[PDB]
Amino acid sequence: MKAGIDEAGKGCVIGPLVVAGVACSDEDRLRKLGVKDSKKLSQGRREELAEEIRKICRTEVLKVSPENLDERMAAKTINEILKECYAEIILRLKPEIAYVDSPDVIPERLSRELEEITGLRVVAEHKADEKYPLVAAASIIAKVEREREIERLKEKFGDFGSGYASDPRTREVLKEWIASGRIPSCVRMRWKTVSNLRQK
Repeated sequence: MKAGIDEAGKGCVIGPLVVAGVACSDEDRLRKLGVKDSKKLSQGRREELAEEIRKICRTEVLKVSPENLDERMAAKTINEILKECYAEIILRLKPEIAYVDSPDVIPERLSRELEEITGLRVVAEHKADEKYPLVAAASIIAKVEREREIERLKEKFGDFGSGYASDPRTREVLKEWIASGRIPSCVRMRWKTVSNLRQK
């Protein structure tokens, strides 16, 4: 079959990196679920859509915790760590051709390095979920998995916002946490935002 791979949370300061792959025997059946315009859906509707996808397609999810992200980022960039996860998922699914989202606008390099690593056919593109149903589906699975984790974390540490440096709420909560000198484990320490916040 063919497969789509994508991720959720690459740019967050809080929470895990989630990478998912989706492989379907009936791509038309996948399209009927409306994966193409899944972006307008709510967290609840998207979660239901994720379940429908798992019912008709093989799915593989990989999660990297903040702790592990911090460990690996000493020797690698986040994008390379992503490529690592991508190849792992592609190797689980062993598809005929794998379509993957490219962090960089220019995809050629990632495609090469991935084909080199996997020894499989790989087509990468920036914002691939907006061009390939399989990728749109993989994107949905990753987001839902990420959100489930985020919600789990909020029950424990309170509402820290979305987890991205954008959210005013996230930055505010992030500042007090650092100030207290007792930062929750879900915060990515090797993240620029955090570094800068601590430096001052």
